[PDB]
Amino acid sequence: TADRNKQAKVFQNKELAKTNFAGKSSPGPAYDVRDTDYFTYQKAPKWKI
Amino acid sequence: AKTYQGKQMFPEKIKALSKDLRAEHFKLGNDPQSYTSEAAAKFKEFD
Amino acid sequence: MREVISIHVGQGGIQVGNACWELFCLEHGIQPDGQMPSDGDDAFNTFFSETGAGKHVPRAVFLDLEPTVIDEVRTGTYRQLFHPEQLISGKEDAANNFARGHYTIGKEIVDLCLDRIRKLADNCTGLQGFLVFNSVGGGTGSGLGSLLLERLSVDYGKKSKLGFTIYPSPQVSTAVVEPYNSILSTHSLLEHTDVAVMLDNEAIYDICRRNLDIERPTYTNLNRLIAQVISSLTASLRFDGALNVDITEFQTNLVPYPRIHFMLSSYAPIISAEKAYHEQLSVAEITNSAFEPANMMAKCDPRHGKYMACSMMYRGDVVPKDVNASIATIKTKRTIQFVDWCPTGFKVGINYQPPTVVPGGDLAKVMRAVCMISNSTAIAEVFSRLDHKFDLMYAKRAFVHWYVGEGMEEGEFSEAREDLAALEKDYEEVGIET
Amino acid sequence: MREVISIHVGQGGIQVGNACWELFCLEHGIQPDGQMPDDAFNTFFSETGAGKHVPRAVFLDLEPTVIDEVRTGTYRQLFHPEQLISGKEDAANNFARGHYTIGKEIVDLCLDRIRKLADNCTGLQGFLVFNSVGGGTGSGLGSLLLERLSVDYGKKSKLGFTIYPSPQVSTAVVEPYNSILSTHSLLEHTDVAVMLDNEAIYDICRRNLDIERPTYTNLNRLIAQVISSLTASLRFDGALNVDITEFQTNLVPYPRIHFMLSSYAPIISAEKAYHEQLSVAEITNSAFEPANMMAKCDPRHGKYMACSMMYRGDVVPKDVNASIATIKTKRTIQFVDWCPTGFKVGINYQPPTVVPGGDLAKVMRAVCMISNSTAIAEVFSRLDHKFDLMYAKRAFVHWYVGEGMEEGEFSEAREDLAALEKDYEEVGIET
Amino acid sequence: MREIVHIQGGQCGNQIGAKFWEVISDEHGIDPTGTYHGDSDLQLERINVYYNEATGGRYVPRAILMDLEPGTMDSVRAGPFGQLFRPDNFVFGQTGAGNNWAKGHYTEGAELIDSVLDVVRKEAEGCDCLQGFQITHSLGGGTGSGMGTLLISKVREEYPDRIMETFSVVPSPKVSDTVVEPYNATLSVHQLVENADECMVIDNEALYDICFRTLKLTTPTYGDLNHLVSAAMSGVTCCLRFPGQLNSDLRKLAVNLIPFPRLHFFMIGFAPLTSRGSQQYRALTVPELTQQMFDAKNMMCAADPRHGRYLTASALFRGRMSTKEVDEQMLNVQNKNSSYFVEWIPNNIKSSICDIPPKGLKMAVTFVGNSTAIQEMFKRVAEQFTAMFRRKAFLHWYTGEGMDEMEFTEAESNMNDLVSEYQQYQDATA
Amino acid sequence: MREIVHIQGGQCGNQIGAKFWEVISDEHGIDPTGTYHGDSDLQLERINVYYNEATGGRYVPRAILMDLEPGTMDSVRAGPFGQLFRPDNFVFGQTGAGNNWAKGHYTEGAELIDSVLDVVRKEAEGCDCLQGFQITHSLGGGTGSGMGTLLISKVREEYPDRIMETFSVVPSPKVSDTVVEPYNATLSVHQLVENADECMVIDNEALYDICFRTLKLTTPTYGDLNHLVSAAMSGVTCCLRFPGQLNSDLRKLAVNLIPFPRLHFFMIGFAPLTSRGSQQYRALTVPELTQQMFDAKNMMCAADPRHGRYLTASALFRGRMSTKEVDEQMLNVQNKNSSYFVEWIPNNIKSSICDIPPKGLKMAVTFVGNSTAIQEMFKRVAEQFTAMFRRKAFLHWYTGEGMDEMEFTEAESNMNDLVSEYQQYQDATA
Amino acid sequence: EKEQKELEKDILTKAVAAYEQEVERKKKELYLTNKQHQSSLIGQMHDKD
Ligand SMILES: Nc1nc2c(ncn2[C@@H]2O[C@H](COP(=O)(O)OP(=O)(O)OP(=O)(O)O)[C@@H](O)[C@H]2O)c(=O)[nH]1
Ligand SMILES: Nc1nc2c(ncn2[C@@H]2O[C@H](COP(=O)(O)OP(=O)(O)OP(=O)(O)O)[C@@H](O)[C@H]2O)c(=O)[nH]1
Ligand SMILES: Nc1nc2c(ncn2[C@@H]2O[C@H](COP(=O)(O)OP(=O)(O)O)[C@@H](O)[C@H]2O)c(=O)[nH]1
Ligand SMILES: Nc1nc2c(ncn2[C@@H]2O[C@H](COP(=O)(O)OP(=O)(O)O)[C@@H](O)[C@H]2O)c(=O)[nH]1
Ligand SMILES: [Mg+2]
Ligand SMILES: [Mg+2]
Repeated sequence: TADRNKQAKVFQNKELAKTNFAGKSSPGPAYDVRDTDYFTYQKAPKWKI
Repeated sequence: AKTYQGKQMFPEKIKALSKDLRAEHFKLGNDPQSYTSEAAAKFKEFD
Repeated sequence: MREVISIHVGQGGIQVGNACWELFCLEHGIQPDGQMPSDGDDAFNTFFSETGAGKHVPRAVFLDLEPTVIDEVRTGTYRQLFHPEQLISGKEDAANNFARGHYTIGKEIVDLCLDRIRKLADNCTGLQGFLVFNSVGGGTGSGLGSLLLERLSVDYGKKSKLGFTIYPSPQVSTAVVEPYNSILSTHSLLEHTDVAVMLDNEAIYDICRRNLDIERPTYTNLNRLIAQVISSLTASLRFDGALNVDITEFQTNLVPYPRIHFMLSSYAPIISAEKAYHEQLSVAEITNSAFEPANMMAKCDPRHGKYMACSMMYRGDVVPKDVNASIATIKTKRTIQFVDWCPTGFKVGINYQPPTVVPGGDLAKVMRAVCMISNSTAIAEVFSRLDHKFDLMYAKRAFVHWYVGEGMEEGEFSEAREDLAALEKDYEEVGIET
Repeated sequence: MREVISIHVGQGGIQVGNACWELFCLEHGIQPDGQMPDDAFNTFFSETGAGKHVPRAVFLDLEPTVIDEVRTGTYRQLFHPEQLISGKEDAANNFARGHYTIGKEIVDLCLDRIRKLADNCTGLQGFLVFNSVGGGTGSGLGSLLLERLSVDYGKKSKLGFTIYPSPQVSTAVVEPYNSILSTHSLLEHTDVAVMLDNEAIYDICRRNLDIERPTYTNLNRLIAQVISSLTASLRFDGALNVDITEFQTNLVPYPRIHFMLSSYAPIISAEKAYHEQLSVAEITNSAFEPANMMAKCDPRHGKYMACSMMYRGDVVPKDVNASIATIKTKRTIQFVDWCPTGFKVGINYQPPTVVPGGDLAKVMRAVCMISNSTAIAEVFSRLDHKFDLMYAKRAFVHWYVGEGMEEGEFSEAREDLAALEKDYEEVGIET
Repeated sequence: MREIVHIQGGQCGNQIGAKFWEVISDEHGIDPTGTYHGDSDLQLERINVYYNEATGGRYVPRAILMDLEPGTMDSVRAGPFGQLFRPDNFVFGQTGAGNNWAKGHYTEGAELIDSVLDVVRKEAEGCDCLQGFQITHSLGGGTGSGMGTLLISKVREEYPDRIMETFSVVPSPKVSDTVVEPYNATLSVHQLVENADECMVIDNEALYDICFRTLKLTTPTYGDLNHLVSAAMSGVTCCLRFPGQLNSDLRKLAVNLIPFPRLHFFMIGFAPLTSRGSQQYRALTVPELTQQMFDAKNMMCAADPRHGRYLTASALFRGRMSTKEVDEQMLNVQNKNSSYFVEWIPNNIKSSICDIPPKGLKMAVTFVGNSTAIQEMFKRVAEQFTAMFRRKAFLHWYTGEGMDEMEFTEAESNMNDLVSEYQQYQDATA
Repeated sequence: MREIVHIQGGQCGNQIGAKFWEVISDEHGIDPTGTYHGDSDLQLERINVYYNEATGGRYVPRAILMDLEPGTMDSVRAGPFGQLFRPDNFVFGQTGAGNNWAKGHYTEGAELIDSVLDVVRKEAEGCDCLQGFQITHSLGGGTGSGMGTLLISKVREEYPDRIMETFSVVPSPKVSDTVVEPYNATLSVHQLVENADECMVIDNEALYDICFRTLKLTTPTYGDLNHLVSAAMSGVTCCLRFPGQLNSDLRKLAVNLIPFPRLHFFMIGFAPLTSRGSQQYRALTVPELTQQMFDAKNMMCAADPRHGRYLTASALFRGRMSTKEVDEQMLNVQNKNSSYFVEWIPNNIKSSICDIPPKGLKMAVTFVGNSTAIQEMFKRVAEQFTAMFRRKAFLHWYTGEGMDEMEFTEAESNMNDLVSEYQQYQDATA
Repeated sequence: EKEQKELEKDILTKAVAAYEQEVERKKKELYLTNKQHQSSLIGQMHDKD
């Protein structure tokens, strides 16, 4: 009384790393990291006439 | 910089503790026994 | 296959994180450059992550809006350990201003920090929870900490979070505005953290002076004690023990109600080598020093209130039968009294790894130690005095113009006061007898 | 017996074209002289009978400095002498000059060189064309050549690698004009177009590569790597091979929609390359990160039509399948309703190569993806708005009209963009 | 024939199971590699009761191990005799119940029990003539009590006519280490009484007490408590594996000890136990065995039988001894202490003799007694449970995943029903 | 006598065939150079079934390797055992179809398939008395499903009284490598039902699950997956090449399996399969084999056999055993699980025994079962197909090469009519 | 049958013991493959420096 799914839940070895890292993934690509190099470097000066 | 430096620090005790805590330490009575049934001792072949 | 992610925010958080990571590296035997020496595995998987060949990477991220403390880490002896892009630094400090670190500057770092948190969490499979360190009396510590907790809650859900906050001492203090930003931070963390520990600085000074015989304690000495406490708390996950206790077996045994999750800490034995070997340090006597009121790591007296529950951990060569006799003796003792609706109030854990000693440190080498985490109604006094201080300051609206002009409305302070008053009422009505 | 011919028109294509050829020569061990010190070079090169090999490429330009730079560089002995077509008068940022005044007397020799190369090949897979779209000869000659090749060869697959203007960073002032006119030509004459604007590539170099002053030399190396990964299956054996013809049959739901944007991973400098493991599970996550898109667009604003990613290195079929199922679990990534499965995956054995003097660190795994998404409708809108402002007062128009182009050619070009945008909006709505 | 399978659940249960298989294998002469190196032919005649025979002639125990935490297996596997267990029988999750009954019964046990229940069918179906099941678990832990009691329901639901035993450990207030022990213990006993044919209660408080008083060893350890239970476990089914004067299988004991269907909670004890200081001073005789047999301190529970009246008593004698001494001693005890025995059931003591004694001891005895004194343990648990429940303490963790307050109240009444009903016969007279 | 010819097409089929011949060659002791070096006399008695004799005493397989691109053909030649194949039988184009069913069936299908029938006619007429054909291919690809299905139609019209077998790999939804999989899979099924005498379905998803869970090997690869399928193909015709207690050739399996002519889609599996670190705890017996054989996890398809009912089932046994032990197992499994067996057809399991075990084992079984649960795959494939087809996505390629959308409507209805007609017997009652 | 039953004991134990080396050998060479491959970066670090 066990189908093909819901059976991999049973622990087998340390090989579950290949199939269980991203259930609690904090979903994905939700945040932005575009042009966040402002902190590691110094911004170019901006001049008024 | 002065406080935190590169320090030299350097499982047998873990195994020794683990085995002892599952151990006996008190055994039981010492064994003089030999296996024999009651129906086989009384009924023997006669001449 | 169990993991945990540690978050350090603020100068105090970074300083204590440096000590605790040094302690973890020494305990697991990894050189400061990250390379394993010379040539029994997965003992480091709780805190570290293998690179596939040789060296290791901690599961931590460092946050601050000022690079004075961060750049020290990138230059010191541990420059090869941490990943270069998880030591996140800003440009302008919050300058002891909660509003700046929660509405003006803190909203430019939080996105990058959460991206780093995702990049750390997607590489783990058995995360028990998060550990977050922060000093509450500072701007960026209170601001970025609150924003981080608020974002992590919505982004994750039921994952446990442990906050080792450091409230300002009753009379000893460093800044002058720190009563203000404590109230807002407490209001923010109350409904967003699962377990909180009180680690105010004044008590640790007394413990050091009385036990280690130091007449001039420094911040370096205090951080070692907190690091040892963290190691004792988390050793049950990564070391073989007779009676193991996981992280999730705290939110089932220590917090009777969802709103009551503020709790104290105590460690024993803390002793110097000059008098360490004059006594046997039996488990029967070390458990008395744990419940000794002056040994509590927070400046709160349990004798002024009832005991709710007590979860306390042992490590060394302790025997389970010896623990039971000491617990029976403590229960027999009359000076310590529990609430009536808690007949059994002890959760005990036993581990085999003895407390590792740091070379060049202060503590000696001892075969046994105990770390105690208690929940009691006596914690009501710490909020009442802070409430009185905040009321005295806010009576005629001082220092407020430094917060209103940075985006916070005038009425925000009123709501936090109501939250504190309701919290005190909740402790009082819980502590009352039937 | 499989061949592809690469066309490099304009300065932008030629300089990107150069960087492709240090990588192709280095992979097969061919010295700059062209003499080797089995038949895997046949995709790009051709045996001369005894000794050296010559590339299957032609360089087209009207301004001699860039061509003469190649003809005197370290690769003077590699290319065939009469397949470097060089002009006298530059188009000078004018689309009308390169399509009506100059291009009428240029294509005839150009098609002769193409014919000579094509007859040598026997299993011609298709053509590759490189051209910056915001320039005179880049779009003026590119539009003319593509139209001519569309009737000379017919059903052959033509892949376009263009460089569209950045949203706010540019080197020209009239480039919104010649960009729009070029779209009406390549929309109905190119099978596959790739989004490769410059601003996005700047951000990758600054953030990932730890380079604080990126240059055009650095950018072209990144683009060259994508070309190698795209065509790696034609010349290297692998577990899952994908031909050039197996892009349009899997990435083009309708003939009008053939604009895709690419991403590459990993791109990490040697300073922090193996400070982490670079597993196959995490490289596929970096590919889908919106910051790693090679074009300045946000995929989070639209659905995904189809996805094609190529793996090269020592990956194994178990792990891609585990990783792909993880992506479908993600909530921030949402596919279009009428496409349940949208991934086409290929696996190759040859690891990516490293060029001396480069920046990328050598790794045993890599992934390059070409993604078709409805989010690419933004770039057309922002360029359309820029064209509307200038054309409102007929600025710069007298330059184009004087070169034989009609007044109303802008109007019919503007309508095509509006027609194109409504197609993307229509497709994205669920049934 | 009449072979029985073994199921152990939870961290506490696995420790009992690991030591138990070490005791049985030494009795049957099975090496850690599973190769028979015995001396007599009797050691192999009835080995099919607990073992299975595989290719190469080695023997593998028919035990199923379950848990919710992967830390359990590597300790038991790495221990001595850890290679006997078939690796295919290890079934368990990765998260853990966290000492929470609801988690081990509602939100995680349900998703996983389908897998463990399959290998239970595989083991049971392979038997030619099944006798029954035996379960080892503790009532103070989450996964031990939670999944442990839920298996009892489903195993009974599919095999109603078979016999069932549970070696359950109840939490005592004198030695308690979990604050939610009264909660989960109360709920488990509700489900346990409905399904289990026989239940046996074992206390850590009594095991610590017996070690300090009789054995007089300075420091007890979890090895000692595990061995005392394991010694009594083998004695129950000893005559099932070996010949004797009066063989008595599991079913025979169930009939003769249960007067009414709801009274099936027994307390056991073993004899003889002596410190090796006085080991050579004692004389091993049948009268000597029965004096320590009925000793109040020798019981494996803190429930004192002198506070109640015995309903029925069972004694299983091991070794070479005569029947007349066995019969006459039970009669004399039943007459010298006639006040402690209920009167409307005349001669309410049962005896059985098996002539294959445990290794080391010339004669040994296991005692199983049903007495009215056990009600006080359910009472003292109930007092703690009702104290915490009135204030709704430590409750939102149980109610946060589908459980509601009426379940707690319903368990309170039924448990109160059982104890009130159980003392009815204490004062009943003819 | 009664020999068969093997035809393989497509990238997936060529890899399947390459490992299949290596398994057969080792079974008969044929070196890659074509020289016999066997040990048993039986290994040479029936070698004409798969091998054609050549001058010099070497044997050449009668296989027709067919494809549209030279990349995969050059790989199979460079590998081990690649010198057995006659270079004449390598027929291949230059342009390839590339996942386009219309291209592989209408444009390039018609112009190249004239050559392959030329060699097939040469091979078919040469043999003494033909038994049948067998084809391995994948339905998810263009050339494999496009030209492969036209090859069957042309052969069937010329050999109407012969047996036709196909080993089909259908695209599962869990693992997907092509976006156009639903279209070319649906069109092939319409042509496949009309002509193929026997059809067997295989899943990449199922094979991955078996290797990860049962074999417990950390590194599966396409070499390993092809190994499982290769053993299954050799099992079905084992009794045709070797003597046994009950001989049952391929045709005899058809009569006892297909009740109605349109229901000829089977799902297969092989046993015993065990991890190399846990094979010393198991026991190789007939009762143990049939449990693993009937297990739903062991099956090579994603469909769950317990979600439907078995129409007919067949099991082939290899090795030495007793017929009484086999017969009772089929009877026992039928009585225990009467709910899963349709009732208006009594005694719906066929058993065959061959006395030549595979190299390296003492017993082996092969399971072929016609179960109503296979309708799940046609349902999920149609659901994906009807989702894409409603918006006319990816459709301009098929209509661009001489096809019209009307053919899709006919294919969808006929495939849908297959499911409805196939589900009718699931709930049919006497 | 008693001897052949015992004859399967020594064959099985050698086959299982032999299987251990392939598990260990693959792990040993994988570390060597990564060890030399990691050391290539230090060459790249110096060249970039
Ligand atoms: N335990 C401990 N606490 C510290 C240490 N340094 C600072 N603190 C606490 O931190 C509080 C003030 O915050 P800071 O640590 O100075 O810096 P911050 O929290 O990041 O806030 P900002 O100064 O605005 O950046 C003080 O009230 C101290 O109690 C330390 O080294 N150890
Ligand atoms: N990626 C990349 N883009 C370039 C490079 N050089 C020029 N471009 C792009 O080309 C655009 C302008 O075209 P030009 O490079 O001046 O030359 P052209 O396209 O052939 O047009 P003409 O000036 O008439 O020759 C600029 O907006 C740049 O974005 C380069 O080296 N690499
Ligand atoms: N006899 C014995 N009892 C144990 C042992 N380990 C733990 N216990 C008891 O089990 C109780 C805790 O049960 P627990 O381990 O949480 O059960 P679980 O939730 O099923 O894992 C404690 O009160 C201990 O007295 C052991 O090795 N032997
Ligand atoms: N069993 C098996 N399946 C394979 C193998 N290689 C590829 N496949 C499957 O075949 C599908 C691709 O089919 P394809 O090779 O394009 O078929 P073709 O167009 O007829 O050559 C993929 O989804 C794979 O799952 C293999 O070696 N063995
Ligand atoms: Mg600060
Ligand atoms: Mg130019």
